[PDB]
Amino acid sequence: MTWSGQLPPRNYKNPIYSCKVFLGGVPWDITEAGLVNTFRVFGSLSVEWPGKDGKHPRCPPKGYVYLVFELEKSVRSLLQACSHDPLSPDGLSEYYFKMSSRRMRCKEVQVIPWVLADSNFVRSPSQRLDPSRTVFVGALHGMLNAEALAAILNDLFGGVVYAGIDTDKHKYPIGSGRVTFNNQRSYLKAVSAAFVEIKTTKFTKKVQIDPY
Repeated sequence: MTWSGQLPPRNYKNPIYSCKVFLGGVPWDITEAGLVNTFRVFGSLSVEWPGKDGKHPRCPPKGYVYLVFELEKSVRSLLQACSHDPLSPDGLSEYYFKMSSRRMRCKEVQVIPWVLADSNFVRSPSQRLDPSRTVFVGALHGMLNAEALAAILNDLFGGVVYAGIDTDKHKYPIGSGRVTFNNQRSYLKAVSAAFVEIKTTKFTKKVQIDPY
């Protein structure tokens, strides 16, 4: 099946944070521990980039880095002590900050952290995960947040109780999950549909499903 009926995938509730944050905008930063010594001013912080076991730590990506630290307080602190804009970018939400000091160049960096609204959603918080009544989800959008996951799963059958995407320790998969139901209508219809398409004007995606 296919439609254009999506719910705004850019108007989520931003409750709290639960996984790492993606960062980029530093095409000249020689050492990522510099960014750590400018951000750890607010608390416990750490950093990760591929290749810290290489020939020197001055070999981080051409302009990218990832951050991992205190799951909640430091996360909201950075985002709420720097610059933010809602939907004025005219396409998505974004955060920005600036750690330059006319030492050689000056440019701002752009942040997008992992929110609990990217990990799961419920149609009823007063319910639970039912005994072995859940099917696998994959090949979905590289975010497929709780607004898009709630839109596709209520449109297909309206019989839902819980849905989410699986995470591991700081691997930021956002691409493999499961969905739980309290009705049978969702089990044989999700398996018979196996794939549906989003055909909006400036946003198009698909989500796949497999039996349990």
